[PDB]
Amino acid sequence: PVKEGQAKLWFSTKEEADAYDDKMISNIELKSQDYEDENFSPVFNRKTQEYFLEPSEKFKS
Amino acid sequence: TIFAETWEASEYQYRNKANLKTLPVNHLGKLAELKFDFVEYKAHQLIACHLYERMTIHCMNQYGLFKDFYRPECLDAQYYFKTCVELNAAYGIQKKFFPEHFVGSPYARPVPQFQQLGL
Amino acid sequence: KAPGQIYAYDIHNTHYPYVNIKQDSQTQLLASFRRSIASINPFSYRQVPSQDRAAFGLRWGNAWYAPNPYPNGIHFDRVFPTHYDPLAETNRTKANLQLIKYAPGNYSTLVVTSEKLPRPCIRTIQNYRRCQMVNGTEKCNSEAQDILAICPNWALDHMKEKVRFYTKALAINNQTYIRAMQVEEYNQGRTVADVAPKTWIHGTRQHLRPDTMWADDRYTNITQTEINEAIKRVEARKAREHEKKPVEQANVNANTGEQPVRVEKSLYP
Amino acid sequence: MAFLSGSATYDQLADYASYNHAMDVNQDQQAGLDSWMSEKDKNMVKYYQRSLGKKVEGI
Amino acid sequence: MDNYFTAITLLGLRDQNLPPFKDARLQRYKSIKKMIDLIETTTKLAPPMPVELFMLNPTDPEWDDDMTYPTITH
Ligand SMILES: CCCCCCCCCCCCCCCCCC(=O)OC[C@H](COP(=O)([O-])OCC(O)COP(=O)([O-])OC[C@@H](COC(=O)CCCCCCCCCCCCCCCCC)OC(=O)CCCCCCCCCCCCCCCCC)OC(=O)CCCCCCCCCCCCCCCCC
Repeated sequence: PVKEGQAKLWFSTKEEADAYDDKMISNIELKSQDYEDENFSPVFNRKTQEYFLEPSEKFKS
Repeated sequence: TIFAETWEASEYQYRNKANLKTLPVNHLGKLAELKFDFVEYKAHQLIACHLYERMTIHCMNQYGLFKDFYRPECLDAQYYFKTCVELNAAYGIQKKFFPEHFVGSPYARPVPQFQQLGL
Repeated sequence: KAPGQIYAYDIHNTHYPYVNIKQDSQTQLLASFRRSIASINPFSYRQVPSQDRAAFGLRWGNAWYAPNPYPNGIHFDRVFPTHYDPLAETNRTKANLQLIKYAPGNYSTLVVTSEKLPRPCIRTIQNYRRCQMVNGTEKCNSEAQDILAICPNWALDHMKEKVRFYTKALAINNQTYIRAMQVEEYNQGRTVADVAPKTWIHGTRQHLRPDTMWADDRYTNITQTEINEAIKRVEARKAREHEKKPVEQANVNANTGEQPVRVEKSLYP
Repeated sequence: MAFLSGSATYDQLADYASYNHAMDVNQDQQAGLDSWMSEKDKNMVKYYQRSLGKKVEGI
Repeated sequence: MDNYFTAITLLGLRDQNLPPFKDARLQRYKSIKKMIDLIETTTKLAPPMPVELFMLNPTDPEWDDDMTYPTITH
C-alpha cells in the first residue's frame, strides 16, 4: 500500500490524489533479484531510491 | 532565457557581423574524463551550462578546493561552467534587447510592406 | 614599510605553493620535495603574487598551464575542409599552418563596451545641463549650438543612436511588464489574501514530493497485485476521456520550395 | 519460443535497443529515476520507426 | 540563456531531479516563463542612489592633468 511521509502531494481533493497514485502505480515495473518470481531480472535491475546531488561536508567545509 | 534543452545554432549567429563564436551544446565528452565514480542522469545533460555545474560539484565533493581539486579534469569543468554562464548571460541580453542581430529574426533584414513598392 | 600581501597569501600562508596540474608521479613527488625546501632553495619561484614581487601561474610539468579553451566551432580551413568539431575531442588539437586556424580569443567572453566621448564634447554637455537646470530649457540655445558645433559628427551620431536604443529597450522592458502583470485564467479574482503562508522551503523535496516514483519511500511497499488493480482503474477513467481528440491539421510546410515555418519539433523522431 | 517464432518480435526489440534515447531513459531508470509516461512517451519507439521509414500505424 | 541560476532554481534542480521523459520535462521548462518575466521586472525597479558615493566623477576638471605613472626602470 501507499506509505505516507513528510513530503506531501499537491492536490486539493482526495480523488485527484488517488488518481495520481493510480497513474504512478500502474507504471511501476518490479525488478526482483530472486528466482521463482514473476518479476525476475538478474541484469537490468532497477533501483528504488533516487539519487540527489548535494554539497557534501567536505564541500561546505 | 532558453526554455528548452535544445536551441537552433543558427539563431545565435549574427547576420550582419562576423561570426567568431558559437553557442555550442554541452561537451558530454568531458564527463568521461572524471576518474571517480558518480551518478549522473541523462535528463540533466542537455540543459545549458548545467552539466558543467554538476561536474564541478562532483569534483568538489570527491576532492576539496586545495591541492586535490587542481587537476586538469576538474579545473576545465569549473572554467567551462563559469565561461558558459557568462556567454549565455551575454547572449541572453543580446537576444532580448538586440534580436535583430541574429539570423532568423524578421528584423535583421526587414521585408517591406506592399504599400512601399508603389504598385 | 612591509610590502602588502594579497588575500590568497593568507589562504596558503606561503609564497611558494608548488602547484603543478600534471598528475604524474614524477611531477607531484618533485613538487612535494621542492615545496618543503622552498625556504632555502635558490631555484625557487613564487606562484602567489605580492606587492613587491610578481609571480608565475600554474605549472604544467616544465611548461605552463592554461585551461582548455571553451568550445568554439568557428574555424578557417587552409588546404581542405576539416569539419572541425570542438566536442569530438577533450583537448583542442594544435593548429597546423596547412590544416586550420581557430577563432580569435582562446580565452575571451562577450561583453558590451562604449567609447568615451571627447572631453570638450563632454564639457559642453555639462554646461547645457547646468544651464538647463538653473535657467530652463528655453534659455539654453547658445549652449545647445555649442554641442552641435564642438562635438564631432561621430559623437552626435552616437548621441542620436543612444536615444533610439534606450527607446527600444524601454519598450522591451514594458512589454515584459505587461506580460508579467497580466492576470491569468487560474488567478482571476485572487489577491494577496488568498496566498498560502509558505516560503521557498515549503516547495522543496522535504515538503513537496517530486513527480518521480522513487523520490521517497511512498511506493516501496507496492506489490504486483495492487499494480494490476491500479491498471484496471486508470483504464476505467479512460472510458470517458478518449472521446475527445484534436483533428489533424494542415501541414504548413508541405511545399519544399517554400521557406518553412520554424514550428515546434516533435518530442520523438 | 514465442519470441523466436515471431516475425516482428525481432524488430520491436532491435528498434528499441538501437534507439539511443530509449536506452538513455532506461539507464536512468536503473539508476533510480523513473516516473509515469504519457501516451506520447509510450510511442517513442514508434516515432523512431517511422523516421527510419517503417510503416507503423496507431501513433 | 540568461537568468540561468534563477531558472535552474525554479525548475527544482537544487533539490530534486527532472522527470526522465521529454514530455513532462519540456513542459516544466515552459512553466517558469511567466516567473522569469516577473523576476526580471522586479530587478528593474531599483531606486537611484548618488553616483558620487564610491566613484569620483571622471569628468571633473581636476582630472584634466592627464598625469602619467612615474616608474623606476630597474
Ligand atoms: C563470433 C562468433 C563467436 C563468438 C560468439 C560470441 C557471442 C557473444 C556476442 C553477443 C551476441 C548478441 C546477443 C546478446 C544478447 C544480450 C544479452 C544481454 O545483454 O543480457 C541481457 C539479458 C536480459 O536481461 P533481463 O534480466 O532479462 O532484463 C529484465 C528487464 O526487466 C528487461 O526489461 P527493461 O524494461 O529493463 O529493458 C531493458 C532493455 C535493455 O536493452 C539493452 O540493453 C539492449 C540489449 C541488446 C539485445 C537487443 C537485441 C536483441 C536481438 C534478439 C535476437 C538475438 C538472438 C541471439 C543472437 C545470437 C547470434 C548467433 O531491454 C532488454 O532487456 C533487452 C532484452 C535482452 C534479451 C536478449 C535476447 C535473449 C537471447 C536469446 C538466446 C539466448 C541464448 C543464451 C545462451 C547462453 C548459453 C550459456 O540477460 C540474460 O539473458 C541473462 C542470461 C540468461 C539467464 C540464464 C542464465 C544463463 C547463464 C549463462 C552464463 C554464461 C554466459 C555466456 C558464457 C559464454 C562462454 C562460455
